[PDB]
Amino acid sequence: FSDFLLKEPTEPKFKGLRLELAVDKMVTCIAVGLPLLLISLAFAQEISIGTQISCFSPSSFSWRQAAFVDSYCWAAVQQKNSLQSESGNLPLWLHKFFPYILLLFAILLYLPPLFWRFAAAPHICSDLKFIMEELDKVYNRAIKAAKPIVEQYLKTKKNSNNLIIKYISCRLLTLIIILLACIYLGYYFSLSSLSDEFVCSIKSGILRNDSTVPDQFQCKLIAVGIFQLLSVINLVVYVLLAPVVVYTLFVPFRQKTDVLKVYEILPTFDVLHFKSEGYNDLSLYNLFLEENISEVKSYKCLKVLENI
Amino acid sequence: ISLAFAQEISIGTQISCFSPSSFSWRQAAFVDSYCWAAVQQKNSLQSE
Amino acid sequence: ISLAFAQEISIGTQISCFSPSSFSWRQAAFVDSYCWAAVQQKNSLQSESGNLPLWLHKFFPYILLLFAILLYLPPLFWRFAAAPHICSDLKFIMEEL
Amino acid sequence: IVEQYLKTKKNSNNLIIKYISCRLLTLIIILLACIYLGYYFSLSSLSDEFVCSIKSGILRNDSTVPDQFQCKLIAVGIFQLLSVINLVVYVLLAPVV
Repeated sequence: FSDFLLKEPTEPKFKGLRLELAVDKMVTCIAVGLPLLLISLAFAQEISIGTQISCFSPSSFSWRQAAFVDSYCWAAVQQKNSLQSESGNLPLWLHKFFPYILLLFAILLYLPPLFWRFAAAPHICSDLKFIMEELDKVYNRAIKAAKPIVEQYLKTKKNSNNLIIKYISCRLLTLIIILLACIYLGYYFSLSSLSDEFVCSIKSGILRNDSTVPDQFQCKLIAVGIFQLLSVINLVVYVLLAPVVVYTLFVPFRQKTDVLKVYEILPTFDVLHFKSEGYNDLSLYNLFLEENISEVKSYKCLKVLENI
Repeated sequence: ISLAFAQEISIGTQISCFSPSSFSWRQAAFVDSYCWAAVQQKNSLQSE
Repeated sequence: ISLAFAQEISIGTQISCFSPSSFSWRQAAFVDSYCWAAVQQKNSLQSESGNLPLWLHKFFPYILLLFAILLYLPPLFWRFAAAPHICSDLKFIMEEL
Repeated sequence: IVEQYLKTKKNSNNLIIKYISCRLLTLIIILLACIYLGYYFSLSSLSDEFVCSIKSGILRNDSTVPDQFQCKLIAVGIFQLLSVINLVVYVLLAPVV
């Protein structure tokens, strides 16, 4: 009990706070930023050196007939009419549309943070600002006496489940999308065959019953050997990222019930009630506050007291 | 639309016709341009 | 990497093979594309003692960019994990002095 | 009050281990990049030339394709120079770390 500095009231408070946790923004950062990076690198090298397909046409063909054979056999991996590799026809379908599927997973790994921004941002923002102003004002009356409203609010949030289920649902959606991307990339690398080569035929329309076109063409898909490398490194990153996402589901486990242990030195609080050990909104606030304690200077001023 | 335009301007044209080998390059380009511009009018397309 | 990509897209391709004179233009382009795409699989390359150098020569800029990315994550972790604590403690000790 | 705060920080280890772990991660990534670039320059052979073959699918049992092709990788001689200067810079940077 001595003299300590009082806190002036200021209106521009906290310069905007952390509406997301630390490791969750990092996880969505890496999990959306990796496949877009791989897609951009693949498109740069593909538009630099090479086409997507190349077929071996006879020497008596002109240039435009060889270009027709390339365009026809590129456009005819969809329909299963005559490709002579129907056991691996679905790999031939996947080899054309791999970057579209990778970009689709990159888009679907972005919607749960957008829903968290449009649905859970201003409620947690206003509640954090209110509890911070309440702590800042309840510290100022402590030194004037030396010259419980939060204890009921933390009971109010004890019996409510309206934000923790939203947080858990967003994390579970992110986890199952991660697992589906993992099994898809594992399958696409696990084909791994000589499935880039196939046999195409152009005798379909009035070119049937001809004697100039040679009835068989050997075609090869060029960009498969880069796609398999991209799938390997993306699979390795997502497998190393999955234990973090299963670790951030145990909300009452990775919390410490001493974020307001320092405030019982002030004789008015007697704040000891944090025996939650459960899945209430109090256990979510107990972790959303512990990262955000760097904007109450009363906490820093009280940190010097109990250790001497 | 942006993804389709990127892949279309990357790899491929819109149409390709199979002209005989005795044609030159510009005659094959004429056949491509003509049969691309003639899907509007229904004169002789055999798939009416 | 940027200088190498500028000079590579300026003057040259990545591979060039010597096809016979009776081939047309598109058959020579097929031979180039095929032998560029077939340095991965070890079927018939006749230099299997140095096959891993042939694999590395294609993917050198990817590996160099991967090391450039992995040399960036520890400052990002220091920014997301050790910045505001040291910031507030420095401001407090400065105001105290 | 500062004479007790500097005793408070005297018995805590929560930021120095984070700083040391970030520097050690940076050092081992630097050393792995150094040994990789050293190996890639140390191959240095005539490994840019190789012999390719296209007789794989229905082109097997043919009489027009000439069964052997001499191919050469073009951009190797620039990559070796880039690896040399990157290795020299990282070796001079390791004593600072």
